[PDB]
Amino acid sequence: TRVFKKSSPNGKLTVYLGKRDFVDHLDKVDPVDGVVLVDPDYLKDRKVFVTLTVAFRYGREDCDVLGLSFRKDLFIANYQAFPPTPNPPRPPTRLQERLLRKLGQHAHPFFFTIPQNLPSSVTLQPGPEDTGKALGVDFEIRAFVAKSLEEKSHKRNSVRLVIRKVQFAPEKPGPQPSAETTRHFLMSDRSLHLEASLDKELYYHGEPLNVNVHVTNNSTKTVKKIKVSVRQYADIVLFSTAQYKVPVAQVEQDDQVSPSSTFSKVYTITPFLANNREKRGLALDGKLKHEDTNLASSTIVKEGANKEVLGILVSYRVKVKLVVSRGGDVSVELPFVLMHPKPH
Amino acid sequence: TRVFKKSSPNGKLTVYLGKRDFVDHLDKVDPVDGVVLVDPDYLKDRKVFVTLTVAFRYGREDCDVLGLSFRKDLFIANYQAFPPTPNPPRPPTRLQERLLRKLGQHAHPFFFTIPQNLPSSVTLQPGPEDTGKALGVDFEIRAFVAKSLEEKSHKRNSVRLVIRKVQFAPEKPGPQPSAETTRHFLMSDRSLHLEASLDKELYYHGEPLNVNVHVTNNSTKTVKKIKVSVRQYADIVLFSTAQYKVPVAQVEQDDQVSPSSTFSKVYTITPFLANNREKRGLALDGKLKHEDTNLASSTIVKEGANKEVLGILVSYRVKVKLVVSRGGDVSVELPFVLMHPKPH
Amino acid sequence: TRVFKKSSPNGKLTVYLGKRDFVDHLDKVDPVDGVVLVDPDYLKDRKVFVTLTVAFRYGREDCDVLGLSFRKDLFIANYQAFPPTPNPPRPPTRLQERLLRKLGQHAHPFFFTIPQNLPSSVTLQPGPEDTGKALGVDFEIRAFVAKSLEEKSHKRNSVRLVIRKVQFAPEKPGPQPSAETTRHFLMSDRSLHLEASLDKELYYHGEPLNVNVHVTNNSTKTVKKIKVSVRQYADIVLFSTAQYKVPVAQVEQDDQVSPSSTFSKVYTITPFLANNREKRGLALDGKLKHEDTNLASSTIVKEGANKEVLGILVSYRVKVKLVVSRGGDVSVELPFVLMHPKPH
Amino acid sequence: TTASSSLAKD
Amino acid sequence: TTASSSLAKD
Amino acid sequence: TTASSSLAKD
Repeated sequence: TRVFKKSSPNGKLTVYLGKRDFVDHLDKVDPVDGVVLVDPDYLKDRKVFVTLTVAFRYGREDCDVLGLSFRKDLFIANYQAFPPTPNPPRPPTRLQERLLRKLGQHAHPFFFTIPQNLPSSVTLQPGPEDTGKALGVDFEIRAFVAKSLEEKSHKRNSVRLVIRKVQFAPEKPGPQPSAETTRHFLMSDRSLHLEASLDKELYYHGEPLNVNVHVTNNSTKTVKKIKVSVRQYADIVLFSTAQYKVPVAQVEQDDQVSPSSTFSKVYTITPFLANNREKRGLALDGKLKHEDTNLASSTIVKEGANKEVLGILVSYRVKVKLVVSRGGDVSVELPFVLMHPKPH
Repeated sequence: TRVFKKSSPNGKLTVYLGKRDFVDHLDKVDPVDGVVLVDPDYLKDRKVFVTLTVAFRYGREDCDVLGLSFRKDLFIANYQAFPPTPNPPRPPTRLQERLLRKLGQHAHPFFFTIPQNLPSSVTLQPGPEDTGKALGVDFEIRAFVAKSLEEKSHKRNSVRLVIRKVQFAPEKPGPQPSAETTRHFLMSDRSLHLEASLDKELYYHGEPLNVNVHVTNNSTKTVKKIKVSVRQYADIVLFSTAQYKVPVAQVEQDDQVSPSSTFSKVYTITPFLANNREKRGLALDGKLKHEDTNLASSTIVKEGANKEVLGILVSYRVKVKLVVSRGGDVSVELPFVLMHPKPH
Repeated sequence: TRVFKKSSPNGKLTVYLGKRDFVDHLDKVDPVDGVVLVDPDYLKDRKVFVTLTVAFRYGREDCDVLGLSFRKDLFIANYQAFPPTPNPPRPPTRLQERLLRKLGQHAHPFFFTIPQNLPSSVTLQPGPEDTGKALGVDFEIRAFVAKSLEEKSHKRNSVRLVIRKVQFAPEKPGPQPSAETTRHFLMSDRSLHLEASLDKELYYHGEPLNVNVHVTNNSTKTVKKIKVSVRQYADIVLFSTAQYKVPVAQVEQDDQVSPSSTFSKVYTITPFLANNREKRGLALDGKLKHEDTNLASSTIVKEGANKEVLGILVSYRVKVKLVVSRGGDVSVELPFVLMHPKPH
Repeated sequence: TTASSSLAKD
Repeated sequence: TTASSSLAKD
Repeated sequence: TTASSSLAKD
């Protein structure tokens, strides 16, 4: 096949990376593996290092004149590419071996293990009112050559490359998502019983969702309107828990449920970005440079609950609100995931 | 008497709490004591726990679509309600025993001690420009049933209840609050001497304050206006010292103090909320759900100064400003407390 | 010569400092040496202490009614002036000896060392839209008399004085700052080569800078405009790396560089404050009380890179932007320092 | 909701 | 810029 | 206020 490449501005330093996207299987993530090309006499005294830094970057990098990133370093690791280190961990891999065969002796292997307790590539949508790019957790691989780790950064030395960490749907479907609500009155024995059920717990982007809602209005009040919407929750954790919730798609129908009556229906609602181009705070899946994408892919948590809260977490929920006459408004909420299938 | 109660939505879990308002005696605080009602077969392998979490919560909890709380946790504790643990601390209390007698075997005692180095229930006033509730330290007791402490939260399992921690006036009045100011001039031997004295150092809400102000203007400059106001200082500490000072009640009089003359008077000023409904950043005493209240009760510090700064600290001060002609403006500042008396 | 002095409002406590400004030689900073005058009969039971607190202070101190300073304490040191302590560090100094001879027995010397890993006096410019002073790292010496270190602060006891820490230019000029850029095109073998060179790497405030720019447009595209500006970068660190960049002086010329031609010129640009009175976020050198000053003096870093990021870091750069017709815009960036010479 | 119950006088 | 090279088939 | 004093020449 092919291999992506990036070279230093000087042209003496070049790094070859096996893949641009990385995937996790909920127990082991595919290791980040690459090789670096360098001609020794250019440095002749220095050493070569590669860094995988994950940052809570804000704004952009195109020399924009504005308050730039709060550059919190979530997790940083180091590896001495040159001079050569012990063989681990553990071999040069098949791609590494093939690149060494292709190039020869001027390549140097480096290896990396992404801990399972790290976030997923997410990017907040930049608001039109502000300028430039917006904040969002992102990965980065930076290869630099220097005598010391703390030696000053040089543009000709350091080479910058961007990677993404995304998840793929498990093949095992989960339990049926459903809920119920029985709302009585303040004193009278009449009540209001409603039912909500879903087609599935997993969906693909653009694929419509048919919510199965049923109402048993064996009561005295009248239902004025039914509100159907899907809510997005973005758990942000830098050093304190935060939660910026925002709706993405809402559909309404002027249907009236009379007292002492039953009413059930199915509604079609689709989460899509075309109608929410301006809403600041919406979460989008990680971009490469600036290209568009879908909505933020729902991030499933591992079985062992631990914490995993070291970045941006996103989840989706659907709520149906029943507008009951002269008070007594009640709504039903329900969770579900929404993210890509397994490619080939 | 009676006992306040809260039950889980499922109806299988119910918690009885002895009191809703907790008070401190400046050396120890009345312990948090309650019982929990649950039928064993509902869980049949799980465990029951209760939590007292104090959080620097922002916003509200009625599913508002806005940037929600910076949910910094100030202090959190845990206790195994069920299965039963060792008897401490130390026995079941008289209220605990009474609830066990009333209910029987399905009640479980849980105990708690509030450390003396904790804040008091305070809530900032939400500004009309923003939406929903505003930030403010608050207490919360949450009883949940689950197999593990880190097991995922469930609405049917967890039950939420709100408590408040407020202070009451010591019966010993303090020293008389008074101050003085002698202001000379740039070169002349003439000066300006003023006196300020107060009725007391402790007052009750709504009770007017009579400031005793006296001026000795044995000089040549003219006093144009006298400004009298009461200032509020709110020390906010999350990880950095800050304070949002803001006046609450100001009274003015177009009185002229002639040169080579003396002038004294008594002014009446009252701190009240009716005229400051809109000022964002005003500090109000802790609310139960959303009900109104008085201004924030002044929080007296312990005799041991230690640090005691792990939340919101509120204090009151009164300043009288003398507008002297062509410069030389001087003001006098003085502290005092303002909070409820000891009930019965 | 003379000695600056500050006295307590009561008039019983007075502190003498040998100097108001302090300078560093990149390896040892001149120690802060001072003496304090006090009559023991005033206290007769207490102890005298002096504090050098460096804070990330915001706002002002003239009792302004607004959200006051984030009072992050960057570094605090303590010393017991009275009762007398062991002789170090190490003796009383020549200035301290002279003050003791002048005064006698009622004076007490205190000594201090400023660690080399500390910031320089910087102050952000307050924007007209906001009110009062703005944030900025600042030093402060506070002498107070009390029985205990944690004893409550008293205005009559504590005396407040402000000092500054500024840097002076090394006598050894650095390397010539220069840069180059060869910009090819998408497919054509024609390219664009430009050169930039500087008079020096060190300059004095107000002194004009003559940039030597040369262009080799051996291509067919057209150069529309040449943009020349000087950019300021303010590395701000409290607990997270951030960078508020902002231009200060820009000069433009409607010069057209024809295709298949070469063009060089010399431009004069001057960084000055007169035309940027309103730009919020500009960095100014540390003020005494509120007096004006020049632009923020560039802070040279020490040879051992370590971290040094415990405050406000300021640097200057110049960029020249070439507006080439039909895309392909390219700019050249270059660093330089700008700060005062060595006085006498 | 928050309510009350009984309690007996011992 | 980000580009690609060759790579072989083993 | 901030002021000066005397000091002698040794």
